[PDB]
Amino acid sequence: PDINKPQSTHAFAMTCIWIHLNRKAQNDNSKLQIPIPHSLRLHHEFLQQSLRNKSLQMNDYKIALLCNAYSTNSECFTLPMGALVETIYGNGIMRIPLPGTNCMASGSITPLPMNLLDSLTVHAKMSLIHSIATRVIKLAHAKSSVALAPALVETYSRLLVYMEIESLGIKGFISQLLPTVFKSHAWGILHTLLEMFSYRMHHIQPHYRVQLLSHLHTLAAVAQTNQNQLHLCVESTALRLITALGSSEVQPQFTRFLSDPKTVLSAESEELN
Amino acid sequence: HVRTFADFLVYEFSTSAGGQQLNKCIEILNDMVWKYNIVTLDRLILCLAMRSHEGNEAQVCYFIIQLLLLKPNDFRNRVSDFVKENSPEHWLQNDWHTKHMNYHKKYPEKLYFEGLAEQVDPPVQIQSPYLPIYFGNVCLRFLPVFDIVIHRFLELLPVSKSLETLLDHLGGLYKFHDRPVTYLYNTLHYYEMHLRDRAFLKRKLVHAIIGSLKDNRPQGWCLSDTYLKCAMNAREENPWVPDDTYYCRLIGRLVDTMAGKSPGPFPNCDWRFNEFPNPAAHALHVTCVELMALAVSGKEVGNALLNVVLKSQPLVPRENITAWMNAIGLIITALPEPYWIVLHDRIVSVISSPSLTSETEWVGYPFRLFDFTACHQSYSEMSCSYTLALAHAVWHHSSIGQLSLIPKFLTEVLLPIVKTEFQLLYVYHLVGPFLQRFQQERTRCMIEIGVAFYDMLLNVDQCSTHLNYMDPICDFLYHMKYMFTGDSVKEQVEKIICNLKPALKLRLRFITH
Amino acid sequence: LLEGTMNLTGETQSLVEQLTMVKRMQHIPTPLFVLEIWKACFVGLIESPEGTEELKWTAFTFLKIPQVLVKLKKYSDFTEDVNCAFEFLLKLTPLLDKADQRCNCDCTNFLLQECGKQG
Repeated sequence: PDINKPQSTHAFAMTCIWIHLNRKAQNDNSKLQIPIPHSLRLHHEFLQQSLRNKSLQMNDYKIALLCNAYSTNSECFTLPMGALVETIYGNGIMRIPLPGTNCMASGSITPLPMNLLDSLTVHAKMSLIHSIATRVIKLAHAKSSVALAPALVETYSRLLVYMEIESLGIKGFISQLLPTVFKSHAWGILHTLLEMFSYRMHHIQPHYRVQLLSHLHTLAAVAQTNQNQLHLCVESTALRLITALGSSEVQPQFTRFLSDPKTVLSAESEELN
Repeated sequence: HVRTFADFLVYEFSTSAGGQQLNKCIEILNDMVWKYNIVTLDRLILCLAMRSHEGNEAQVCYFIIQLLLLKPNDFRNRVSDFVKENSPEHWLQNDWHTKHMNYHKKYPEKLYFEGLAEQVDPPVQIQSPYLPIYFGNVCLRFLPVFDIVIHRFLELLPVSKSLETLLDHLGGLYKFHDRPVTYLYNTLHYYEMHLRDRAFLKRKLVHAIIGSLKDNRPQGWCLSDTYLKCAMNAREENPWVPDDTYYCRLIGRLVDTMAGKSPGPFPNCDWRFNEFPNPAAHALHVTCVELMALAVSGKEVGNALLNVVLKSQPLVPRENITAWMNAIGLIITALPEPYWIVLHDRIVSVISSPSLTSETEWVGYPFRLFDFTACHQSYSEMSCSYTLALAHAVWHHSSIGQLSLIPKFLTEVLLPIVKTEFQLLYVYHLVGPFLQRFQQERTRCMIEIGVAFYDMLLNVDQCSTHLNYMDPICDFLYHMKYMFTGDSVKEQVEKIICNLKPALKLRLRFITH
Repeated sequence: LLEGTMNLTGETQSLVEQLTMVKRMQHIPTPLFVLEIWKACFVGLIESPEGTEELKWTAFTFLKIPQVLVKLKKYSDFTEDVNCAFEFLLKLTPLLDKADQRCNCDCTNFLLQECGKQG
């Protein structure tokens, strides 16, 4: 069928299923070999010749087709994965000027839309999230003064919505990436994460919210938050989260932190409490 | 620092003579906040509004906020441009960064005392590099302070017109509010005492919030057609009092949304990026907001909601009424106290009906008279079955805070009224099933209900010649003793037991141990 | 309900003898008997669909059963039993209201006048 329709991706899904099973035939190939079904080979003919061609882009959904077909491969997935990555990253293409002084970002400004983002599979999704996390932590450890590409931060915001990935998503991010970015002492990536927290999510579970608020008080108090932008960001997020708490969830949430109330409230600012 | 200055400013304005001095003071305040950018406006207004003054000082600070917001043309020429060149839906577009560039180059923002640096006569330049800003501006940083100052203005009586003009000039800021409906619900449910008498202010508030976001969202997302047609117009000393059809329509929309319909009374949305996880929650909140904002007092609204199902009303088909009971209970439990408090008076009225006290024509089981499932056949006798069903439904969907108000009502109002055995059976059927919840959450209520039941039994026994259903009563008391109360209600029981008729004493020996 | 559904044209003697036989088979008080008869007639009337069946049901329940009651009087004290059954029936307000609103008239008054005509 035609490629422009997202439902046709569902149509190709069974084909990709077979590919994955053949990938499980990569090891122990001498046991239980299952031949190709009769009608699937015509469909299978298209994907391989698509793989051989070197003209692949988001105009059609063949990039997502390749990702779904070869996510479980270490050599066939690397070409589509990169092909998305430099497009949403702008690997040195240009230095676009952000508002204010000394703010330089990459030239990529177009992220993946919802239809394309929802045309992928869970494994390709987590691989992309892991790749994005690795490069952003790499930038944080390299002490880069260059602001990250706007397209990739929009993609970062759009990839945390999915509820099925909380094992790899918000929990892992808050537990690991935020303390490591804080310990890297960059405060640029830290500011981007803080502003993303502020205006780019709606559904966050209450214990994640209270943990994030405790993190803000920890980071807010020490680590010389005397710069105007940092305190404004921290001040803004301290009021945005507090004023958005649910009515019937605060009671079962704060009863967990009764022993040490100092971690959920500030000392310098009376406005917060 | 800023709070002390805020206190000083209000004290100064409490001592500042009205006239040209006030105008120049508000102009120079505007100049400091923005022409030199010493402090962002939001922090200064939050510090001004976080004061605990008494008397005229509160009015002075409120009026200073009013003059700092609307008088200044410069503040206005930014929010209008922002709301004209941006939309709340961000996930559906890919050209936001350049629009941000255009808006920010139209009005540069200074956060490192830039404007204060340039105005210094010696050349002062800032060299500290900034940090990446992708979403920040003064309007979005000011929005929560705007909500909180709306709350502060509602806390005080003579500043209603300032609220009206503030809304009429800055209603556009709420196009980008993430959860406006819940904010309205909490604000209207929290300030009901201060808003029962000022219907015009409440109408203005709800109208401004709904009309702020009447373009992006599809038609008929929050308000019904009849309310948007009749009550939307300005009042003329004849507020639009509705008939029962309006309430029937609201309850029907909720049961159709919750039951599941392919077309649906509410247009579908992407729940991933909204504030309401489910269509049912969204429907409940908007229905509560629309019903609570009327100019009619709570008693009549609650009585009409109950009479939707009590009185013989078409448009409510049979064999589907349990869903209507469900919708009524869910709606009435979220409303404030004056609305749902009418159920006690309804129970008091039905317990005094002649069919329970004198007309005892039905000699058979009253047990099947109170079984509402008997509605399968045409045995809906009187309001007794319907009121019993609503009491069960309302108390099921209520929290322990609402249920804790029951024992005082039981021991104060119903105690001197029950004389015959049918009324005793009615109150047993009414109270029995919720002893589980009471024992789970509040044991004192359990003690009170047990002693009230024993006292009621003694009163009926003293004032009645004989009891034809003593065996079910004894079985129920034994079940209560061996399941819920244990052996905690002991001391107060022997005095009541010792004064009863000898047959009851013979059949209640084991209660005392 | 079964008699009113199919064999509305049958002779009332069979219906009367069947009703008396059922009354003798299981001990039934007279007010309960009459109340059950009236309630069955009304509930059969309400559920009838629009058409000639509604007319047939109305004709049955407002013409035929008075002769059944008259024959019960003749074969058999009955007057106060009928009054007691009627005061039981009058307690049911929603059933009477639905029957009244379906036929667009106060059917209780017409039924009372018709039974008064029979004495």
